[PDB]
Amino acid sequence: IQKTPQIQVYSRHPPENGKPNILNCYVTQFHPPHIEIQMLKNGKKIPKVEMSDMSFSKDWSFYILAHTEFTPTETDTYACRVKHDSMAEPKTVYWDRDM
Amino acid sequence: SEFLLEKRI
Amino acid sequence: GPHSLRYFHTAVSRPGLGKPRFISVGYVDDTQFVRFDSDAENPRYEPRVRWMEQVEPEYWERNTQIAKGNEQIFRVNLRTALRYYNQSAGGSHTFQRMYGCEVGSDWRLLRGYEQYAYDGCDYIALNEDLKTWTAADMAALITKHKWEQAGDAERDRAYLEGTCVEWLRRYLQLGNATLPRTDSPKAHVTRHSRPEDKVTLRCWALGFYPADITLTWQLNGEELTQDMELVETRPAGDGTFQKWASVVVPLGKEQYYTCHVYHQGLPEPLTLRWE
Repeated sequence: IQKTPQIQVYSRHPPENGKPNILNCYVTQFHPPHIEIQMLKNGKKIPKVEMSDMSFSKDWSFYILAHTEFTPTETDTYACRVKHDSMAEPKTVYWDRDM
Repeated sequence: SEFLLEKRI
Repeated sequence: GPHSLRYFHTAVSRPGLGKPRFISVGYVDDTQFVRFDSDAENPRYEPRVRWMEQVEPEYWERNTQIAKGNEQIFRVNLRTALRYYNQSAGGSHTFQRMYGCEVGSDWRLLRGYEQYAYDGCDYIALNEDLKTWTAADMAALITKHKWEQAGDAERDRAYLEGTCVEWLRRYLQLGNATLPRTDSPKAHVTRHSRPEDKVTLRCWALGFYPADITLTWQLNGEELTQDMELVETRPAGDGTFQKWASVVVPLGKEQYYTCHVYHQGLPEPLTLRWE
């Protein structure tokens, strides 16, 4: 009985263009635990993405919070790709400073 | 601290 | 104020690829304080906060050998679950298990926990009295009985009522100058010029704790009957949380829509609007 990841990319502090911050990636409501989470920048990976340890909620649905330091400039787009056996099509959520 | 499970299903 | 101490075990079977992967993880409230992950060199119990670095080194040796025990015990619950649900190896099945104390406005157990899930579904559950059981199907019924005749809840009851509450009181002390205290949400309303003659009013709430909040939009004081986007409360990472709610309104008519935040840390319920 498989369940599907639910990604949500967002800054930690109000993203003032130019100032250092932390990007987040929040994959939830999935099953089983086995998942890959890599955060991106214009397409290429970030080499130190810190990840939260495999834990879950009351209803048993799993949870991970990957994070990383980023400085959001004019454009340079950020993102979160996610590999899972719940879907052979890797979901790709891109970052949006308004959301 | 945790404890050592003493039951098995 | 109310707190808790909660540990989450997760075991996944992986045939062909060697032995099952076990992972324990502790949590004081929503803050995570410890870990054990068999996916390791020579695994051992490690802190996950600068505050847990100050405990006696005997502490880690204990929880390392205890968790290695449980890890080996969860290999048995997995192969036993195979026999019950009449399944077969080769496949991947996982076990989850949340156990832990819950305290209120006093140092005395409010509710205790000890519950198992198998393949995304409840299996067995120690009830609130801490000496009876609940089984979800007939496979778990065979476990319930094994546990009922033996009296195996006497061991959980003894830990949860006792040792557990003593240690939460210990950890809330150790980590008193960091652990999120109840904190009030900071709220504002951005607007976003959405395609075709109508602006998107989005409503924000940032830097709060605990995660339990209510955001709602109202038109002219009363319940909304258009639609609104509503993303689930999400971890900032610094210990506080973030939610937004967004309704789409026509240009010029933005003054008739007010956001409505509701949080325990707010003494009076908040009502925002554009500008």
